[PDB]
Amino acid sequence: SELLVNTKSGKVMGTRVPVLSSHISAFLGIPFAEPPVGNMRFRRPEPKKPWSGVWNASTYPNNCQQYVDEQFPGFSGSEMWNPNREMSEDCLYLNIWVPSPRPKSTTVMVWIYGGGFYSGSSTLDVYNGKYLAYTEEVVLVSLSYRVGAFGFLALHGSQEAPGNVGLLDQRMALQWVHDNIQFFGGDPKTVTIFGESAGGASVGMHILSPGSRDLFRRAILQSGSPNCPWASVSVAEGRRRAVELGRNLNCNLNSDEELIHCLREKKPQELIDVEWNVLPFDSIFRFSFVPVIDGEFFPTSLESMLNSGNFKKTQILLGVNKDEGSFFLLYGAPGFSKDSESKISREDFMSGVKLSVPHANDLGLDAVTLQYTDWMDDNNGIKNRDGLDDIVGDHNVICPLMHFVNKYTKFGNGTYLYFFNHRASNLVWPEWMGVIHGYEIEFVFGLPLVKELNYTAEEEALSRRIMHYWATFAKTGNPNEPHSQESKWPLFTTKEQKFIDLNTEPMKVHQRLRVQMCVFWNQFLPKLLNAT
Amino acid sequence: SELLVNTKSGKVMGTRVPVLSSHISAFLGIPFAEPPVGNMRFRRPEPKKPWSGVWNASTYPNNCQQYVDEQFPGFSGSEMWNPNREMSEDCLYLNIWVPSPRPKSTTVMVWIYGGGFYSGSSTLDVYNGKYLAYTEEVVLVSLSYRVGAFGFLALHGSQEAPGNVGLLDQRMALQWVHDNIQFFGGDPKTVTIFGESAGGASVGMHILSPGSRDLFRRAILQSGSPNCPWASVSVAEGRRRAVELGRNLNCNLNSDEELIHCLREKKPQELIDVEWNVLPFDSIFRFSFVPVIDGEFFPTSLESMLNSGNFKKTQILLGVNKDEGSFFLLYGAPGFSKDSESKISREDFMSGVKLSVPHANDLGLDAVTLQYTDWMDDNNGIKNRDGLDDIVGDHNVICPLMHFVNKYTKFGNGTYLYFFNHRASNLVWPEWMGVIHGYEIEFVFGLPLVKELNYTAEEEALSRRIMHYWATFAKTGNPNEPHSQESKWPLFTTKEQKFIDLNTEPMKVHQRLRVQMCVFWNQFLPKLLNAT
Ligand SMILES: *[C@@H]1O[C@H](CO)[C@@H](O)[C@H](O)[C@H]1NC(C)=O
Ligand SMILES: *[C@@H]1O[C@H](CO)[C@@H](O)[C@H](O)[C@H]1NC(C)=O
Ligand SMILES: [Xe]
Ligand SMILES: [Xe]
Ligand SMILES: [Xe]
Repeated sequence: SELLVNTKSGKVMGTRVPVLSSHISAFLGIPFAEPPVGNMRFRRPEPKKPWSGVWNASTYPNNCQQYVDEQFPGFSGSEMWNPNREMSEDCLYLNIWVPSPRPKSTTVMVWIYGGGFYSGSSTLDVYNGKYLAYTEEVVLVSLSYRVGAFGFLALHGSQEAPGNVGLLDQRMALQWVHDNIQFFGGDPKTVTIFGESAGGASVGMHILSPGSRDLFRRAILQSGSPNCPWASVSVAEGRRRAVELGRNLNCNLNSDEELIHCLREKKPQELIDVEWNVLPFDSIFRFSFVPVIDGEFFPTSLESMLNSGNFKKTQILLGVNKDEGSFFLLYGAPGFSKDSESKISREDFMSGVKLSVPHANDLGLDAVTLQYTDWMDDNNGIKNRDGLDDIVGDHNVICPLMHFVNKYTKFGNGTYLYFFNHRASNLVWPEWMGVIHGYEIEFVFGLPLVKELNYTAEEEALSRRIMHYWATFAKTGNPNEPHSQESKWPLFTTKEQKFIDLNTEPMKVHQRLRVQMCVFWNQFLPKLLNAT
Repeated sequence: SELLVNTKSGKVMGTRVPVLSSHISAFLGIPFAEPPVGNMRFRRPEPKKPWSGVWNASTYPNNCQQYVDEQFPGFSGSEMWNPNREMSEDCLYLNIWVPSPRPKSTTVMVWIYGGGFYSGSSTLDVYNGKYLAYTEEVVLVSLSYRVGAFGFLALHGSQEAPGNVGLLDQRMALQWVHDNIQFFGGDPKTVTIFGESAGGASVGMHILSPGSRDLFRRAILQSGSPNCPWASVSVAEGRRRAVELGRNLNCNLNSDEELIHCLREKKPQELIDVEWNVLPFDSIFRFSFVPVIDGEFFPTSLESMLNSGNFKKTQILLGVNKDEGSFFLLYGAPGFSKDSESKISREDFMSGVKLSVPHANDLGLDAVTLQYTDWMDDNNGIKNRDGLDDIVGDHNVICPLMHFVNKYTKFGNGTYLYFFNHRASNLVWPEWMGVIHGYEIEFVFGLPLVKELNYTAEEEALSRRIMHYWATFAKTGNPNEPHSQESKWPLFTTKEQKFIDLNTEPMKVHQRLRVQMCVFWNQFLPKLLNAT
């Protein structure tokens, strides 16, 4: 049986899933770790003990315990990101889509979900790997990992809650893939990790961590980078936040042991209920429990790692979307709402800047304000809206990624960069939000190939285009087909810094993505903030 | 006789001068002060003792002692600004052009030359008042004043060299005009002061100084403003420079008396020979001996005066040229020369920024560099040249003027603003220098009306246009003719901030001149420099 697979952990039995007038095999909810429940909460993950008999891998697993978005109840735009399974601390499972007939040894793609490290699920409809697996004949894996306090609570010095354990969950899943994917027909020598936002940051973190480097071949980073301002904190900030969590739940704080024992006796939802209260500033695009620069997963600071080339040297493909910031302004900044054009006043504007750069003094806020205001028309609600959108996206996603990319390419073996700026024809979010954080994913996973989804033909072709770039890069380290008539995605180099747009129009090549603003964010503002 | 005039100082006899196929009367070299020679060097001026008999006012007077530009010997472009008479400390004279027949009581215009307070002459060909006087039927006066150490050496506390005495020379000439111009047919109630660069700054200084305010009716400021960074220094910087001058000439420095007695025994040229050595920084557009904020001529700081409205409330007309900086880059910055396109390298660029903002720390230099670099093409020699040109002009002329204008208009009774961007057809300077500091003057004084000068017809019409605006504003406080078919120069207001271009094309109205860059220079950079 195609649906029966014997692994080093035990036998698994899958299920046949139809896809695009055909079928493939799916192995859903395979365990790669022991349930991190009870006294194991906050601990590093443990490998799953092998099992006798046959593991039923015919249904999706539980999702990890997480904050749930209720901002727009019943609205597909936001609920599509919410967990679609029962939530549980027993959530360390992975899913595999395998072409039929079973390959012998083909390209493997492993997806790491995003969600600001406070959320996410491997089981979402927009992450269904069957179209990709089927259309590009790759073995498609999606992993899971602990989020929020369960995954990133950090009390540096202790071994009960060391921090970064969510990252170690990813790593453990990458290890199981390395050791077992051959039985599903995958080539563990040709494994590509890919993820979006916190997932793309994660990908870059595995590139940096000496401990993950060997578990994969190449990497794809979508709208995220390891050095994003929201993706990590110091060991000292991590512990302040942990203690403050303890304070919100009336814990004994005399010591780490006391604190930790208190938090392990709380129900998951009690933790989640107070999670947002531990942020140090009134801010947007900032998350409570995130990776920590601990001197182990991350031996030194990221900048130090990037500058010295202390990282995996291989090929990467990566890029951003045109309106990365709009999601966060809608949810948190004044003046923005779902059902209006969200034309923004000067007052709201400057209040948005303060929220967007919570760590800056007044001079720096000023600097930001100056760079993004048109002083010939400073009261234009639309210009104000759009400038804040660029601020949030530039500072939190694009410019950190551009810095990663330039730093990386100096030592890497190949970089491919893109800019995704297609506004999908069937978007349910308002037009002012433009090309939103996360809305390239449905194209990467081939949803427009599905008729009832209502995409145009141009959109299906775009999807097919993007899938073949990703899968081809995964297989060979280059998104381009050598013997192809189609236009060439050029290599990003130090010198020329070329990139492509991704949309339904003919490929256009550009250079130095957002270089004017990223010099501000990556060089000037940090210098200002240190000198002041 | 039309050429004979009895004043309160004594009788004067003029001369008939031909102008544009006609003739007018000229009274040249009339004394308004005692020769500030000997023990009077550096002192406040003294009114000229009246004389018996008839003063021969048929020839131009001596020019004041000044640095002479030899950078391009024999080149008309620079020598046209050099003194064209014998230099002398006995130089406090004024010149008057009077329509024929002698008016009864008409509009009076008084010209104050520029030259960075280290130089200038009332007798230059580009300052010949006969065309203006003749074409607009105004009584045209040009004054003179001490420059360099002779006029602005400042040892605050002493009465031998108090500083600002060059300004007091201007004031004394304005007093004589007030008291005597009626005899030449002028209306001392309707006197307009006008000047360019240090002359325009001077004009604005007389608007501020409670002591000059009453001596004139309205003001015209060309390419200059009282608050320019180069136009004044503190009493403490003034004295440092004076002492350093003393140091360069081996003076006794035990006290002001010693220092001053030493400097009065030196020949003029010995002072001039070391003048440039006392600047505090390697800089461009910075002058050694300038007005001092002394708490008398200027009761408080200028900003304080402008903010509180402590100034003459009347009408003003003022404006700038498109390439104010090029002159100073040519003479002082690396990469620039007279006979090349002066395409500028990144190295030269950043060395130009340092020279242009000598008082900034590295963070501020950075800020400047960022605002004026195109980071998509940072090695473009032409973009680099042009950005440095804008830097020098923005920081030293336009943005200080825009700040003056906005501050002034809040309390004044009428503002008219312009932007002069005509490159004269017969310019002898290279094209990269564009529309240069000082090259609006020849249009204001009507030189294009003179056939042998080689201007086009469009240029003559432009000139005629500009003269009639200036003279009409002088007469009524508005450059526009009420009953006129021609298009209207709109009033500058706080709200709308409108201005006009001045060139051979049809009038176009704009708003908020260089507002993007002047917010940087007038608000952000000063805040940065104080916080750092
Ligand atoms: C990648 O590595 C191979 C083998 O070392 C090398 O020959 C090739 O030029 C490199 N490619 C890039 C883009 O650096
Ligand atoms: C100038 O002053 C007059 C008289 O006070 C006033 O009526 C007029 O409105 C003022 N003009 C401007 C432009 O303020
Ligand atoms: Xe994409
Ligand atoms: Xe800036
Ligand atoms: Xe002008």
